[PDB]
Amino acid sequence: LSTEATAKIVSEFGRDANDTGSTEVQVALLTAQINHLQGHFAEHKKDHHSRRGLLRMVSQRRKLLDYLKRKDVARYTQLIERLGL
Amino acid sequence: VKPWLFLIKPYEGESLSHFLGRFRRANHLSASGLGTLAGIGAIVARWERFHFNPRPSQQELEAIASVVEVDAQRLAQMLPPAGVGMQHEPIRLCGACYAESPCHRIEWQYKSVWKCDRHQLKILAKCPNCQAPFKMPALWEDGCCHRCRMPFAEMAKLQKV
Amino acid sequence: ASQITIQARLISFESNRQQLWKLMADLNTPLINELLCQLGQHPDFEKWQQKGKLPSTVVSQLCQPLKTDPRFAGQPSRLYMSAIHIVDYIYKSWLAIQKRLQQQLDGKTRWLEMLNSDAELVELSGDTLEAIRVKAAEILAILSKTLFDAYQETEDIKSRSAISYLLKNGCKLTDKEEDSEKFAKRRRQVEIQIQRLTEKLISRMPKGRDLTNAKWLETLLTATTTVAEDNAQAKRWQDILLTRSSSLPFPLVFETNEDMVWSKNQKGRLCVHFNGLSDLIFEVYCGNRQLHWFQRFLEDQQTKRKSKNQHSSGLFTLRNGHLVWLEGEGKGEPWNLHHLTLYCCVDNRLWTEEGTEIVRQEKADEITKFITNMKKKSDLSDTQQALIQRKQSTLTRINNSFERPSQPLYQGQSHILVGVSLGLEKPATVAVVDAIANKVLAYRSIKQLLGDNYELLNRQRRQQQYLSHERHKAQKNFSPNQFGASELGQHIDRLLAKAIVALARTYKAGSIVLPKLGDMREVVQSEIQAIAEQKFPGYIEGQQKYAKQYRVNVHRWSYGRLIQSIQSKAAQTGIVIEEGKQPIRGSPHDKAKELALSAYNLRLT
RNA sequence: UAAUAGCGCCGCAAUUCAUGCUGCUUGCAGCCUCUGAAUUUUGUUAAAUGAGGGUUAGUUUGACUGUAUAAAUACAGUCUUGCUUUCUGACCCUGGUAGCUGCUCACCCUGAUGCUGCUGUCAAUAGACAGGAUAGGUGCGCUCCCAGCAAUAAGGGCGCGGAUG
Ligand SMILES: [Zn+2]
Ligand SMILES: [Zn+2]
Repeated sequence: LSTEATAKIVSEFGRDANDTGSTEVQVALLTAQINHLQGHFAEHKKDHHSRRGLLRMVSQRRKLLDYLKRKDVARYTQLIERLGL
Repeated sequence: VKPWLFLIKPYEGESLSHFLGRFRRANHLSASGLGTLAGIGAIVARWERFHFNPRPSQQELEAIASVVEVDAQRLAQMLPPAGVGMQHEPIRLCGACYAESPCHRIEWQYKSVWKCDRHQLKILAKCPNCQAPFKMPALWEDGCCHRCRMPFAEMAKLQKV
Repeated sequence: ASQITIQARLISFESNRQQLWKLMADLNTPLINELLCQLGQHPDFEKWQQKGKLPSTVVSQLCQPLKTDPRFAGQPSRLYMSAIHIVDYIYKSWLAIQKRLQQQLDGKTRWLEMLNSDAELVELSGDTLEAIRVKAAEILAILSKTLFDAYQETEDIKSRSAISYLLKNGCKLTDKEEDSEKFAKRRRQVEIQIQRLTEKLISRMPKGRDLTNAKWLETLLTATTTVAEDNAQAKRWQDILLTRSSSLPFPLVFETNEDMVWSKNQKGRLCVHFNGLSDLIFEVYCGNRQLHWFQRFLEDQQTKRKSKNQHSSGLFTLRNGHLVWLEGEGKGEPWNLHHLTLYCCVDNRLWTEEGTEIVRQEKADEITKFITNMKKKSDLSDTQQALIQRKQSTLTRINNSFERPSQPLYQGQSHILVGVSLGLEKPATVAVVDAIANKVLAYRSIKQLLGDNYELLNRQRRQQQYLSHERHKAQKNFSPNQFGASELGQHIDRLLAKAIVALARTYKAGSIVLPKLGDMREVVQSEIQAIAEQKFPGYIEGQQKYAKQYRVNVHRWSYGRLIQSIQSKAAQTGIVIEEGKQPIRGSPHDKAKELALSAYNLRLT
């Protein structure tokens, strides 16, 4: 993921000026990477070395979503609606 | 005279890990040593870090019961009851419950527990002053954070209500 | 039974291959997939698993309504037959490797109940071990199947304990009242074998082949777009996403020899077209070593034609033929990348006229027995009478001999046997031994049989380690350069088989003896586990790293492949292969000598 | 500079045997000249192994008939097609240009079945140029050892931010 894209997605999932690493931001970064990767997996059906990375990103996002759900269901719902998961 | 050991009475809700650690520190034993004495090998060294990949069996607990002289049912009462899911990491602690009684509660390791029911405090997963994750319960020689030397009972007034 | 497969590439136009690829990859493999799935959820399925015999006609019954299906229509009948045959063979195998596994588990449970120590036998019987020993000797006076029958037959504690004492030593009376820890390890080993058989019995159902990979592509979208709710579902998504996207349609088994009609091209090249697809003409590209088989095929079909079908296709040198697609390296459409290949299964025994007579006698015996078996029933169905008619038709047509080469078979001296010893380190060692006078006529070693080729053996081991490392260094990089020395091992075992059969020919042997190895890679795994469970009491990783190299050497020790190669060559030559028991302790030469001697001793009755 | 030591493999020896050789004494006697088998026993000024990646519908191992031949086998004749593999050679290379994408790194410490290790020239940078399979170590290799790197083994330490159920 490009640095410009990460900065933009941090700002657009920001809760304040300095919130890099908030569960919302982490889920946003993972979702952006997975969305970019799904087309690559549509095309390159042999790139297993990216397949492992995709699996890892999916599991990471799942864990983050479960944690945010247990903590605050309201933030969880509004986040999952913002990303449409 | 009859063969004996420095017996330790189990607490209420203590972990198997913490109880075995107290038993070892009061007998100057080692995880390998305790396992060899019990007859189950290094499995004990696994239990001190909660890796229950093959749940502690009835035989592996009766063999311990023979050595630590605690009833096997009382031993199972420090493992999570059948079906209850626990997280082997991070090790979690409530300061107030430690001040009341210096032990590690197996109930703190449950996946479903985030609040101390008798203290209304959000239990701690890391040291509240230096963010140092807690060691395995068997490794608690005393109640203090290793990195910052802050007593466990003190942390009660840093942990949120 | 000396069936061997020859192969030849099939060359034709791009459209002639597009037709076949579309007609198999898009309609025949999906039919096989659906037939497998339906065979799985059949209500009688758990009944079949109890036996080893899937019913004769069930697969055709689930296929008759499937032929007219919108997505499985537009195929030749003899290709619906191919799909039926493939699925029937898959489930004829899958119900025979799970029934025998269940038998093994039952027998091992019975033996685990059998196993008692000297003290355990004393406490169960309530008598001194000496009385147990005396009664065990008495019962040995009155093989192991009989003792197991006696044990399962009686209920007395004393007699059953006597059976247990006998079978503990293996029908022997050993008076060494020692090694109780040995008994503990033996019971532990039997329990480990029980556990491993139980772990085996939970087997996957026959998968089938998914060329489109619709499930994979759908699951990728589900996993990326949505979020799982529990670990048990994300694990299933991960397992699906890592599956292997197979890209080769199933073969086409043509169980009738005549379904492949042969012809000669105007350029003299041999050509094939299959029943149901005659507009598709394939040109045979073989090698001259395999030319005589295909020329025999054309000559035999023409010979049957010229006699107005007075000749029984059924003595054809061709028995059946698979029509597979190999895998090509590169890109492009699948018909332009993968090479169509014909695998014809030929009964090598039919090449000579003399061997054709043997095949004729075999078929004329089995089919007249079939006629007698059907003649006892009084049902008298109409297609049953058609079958009866065909049987006598084959009887009549079998006595019309084609013109074939002549070779006076092989007169074998019954005395001279050949004993082959296999081992982890000495893959084979042969002893040509005369049985009348126990003196061995000859000995050979793994350097004598591989003469001028012995360098291969070391190069097999030197590089199968190397490749084993190279794979390991590429797996972590996820490169597809995983290579192994399977072809080298196959070549070496073929060389050994040729050398052994040639040696048997030179000394005019009358048989070849191979040991019955049984489950060899499992007994050693059980023993190593049992030993490591005391050597490492609670450390499972230690129990695994213990004797790791020995176990991987056993697992890659290809005794079965070598035995099969020697069996193929001996059948091709006429040597009557027998079986014996490899002595547990001894040098390879003595092992082979006593092995062949024991085989001769048992053969006499 | 270092590769010590271990392990596996070859060979070279030495010994004892025969499945060998000799002899008839035809199952015995000797011998190790060949062939092998089993040890141990060294790495010779050397014997044999030898693992950087690739390239041929490559050649040979083939079928039938007849002869000699009990047969193998040889010879002669007729036919020939390219499949799938194992070697031995010979030759080529040590890649480029584009994209798409994975992993790993605040900073330390230990150090993995971790990575790297050629010749020369120019530098002596960190890289080019030419060459190049002899390519760190031992006769040859290793996951072993040496050297450097080590975030991309694992473990431990540990700074500031955000999160902190
Ligand atoms: Zn509390
Ligand atoms: Zn602290």
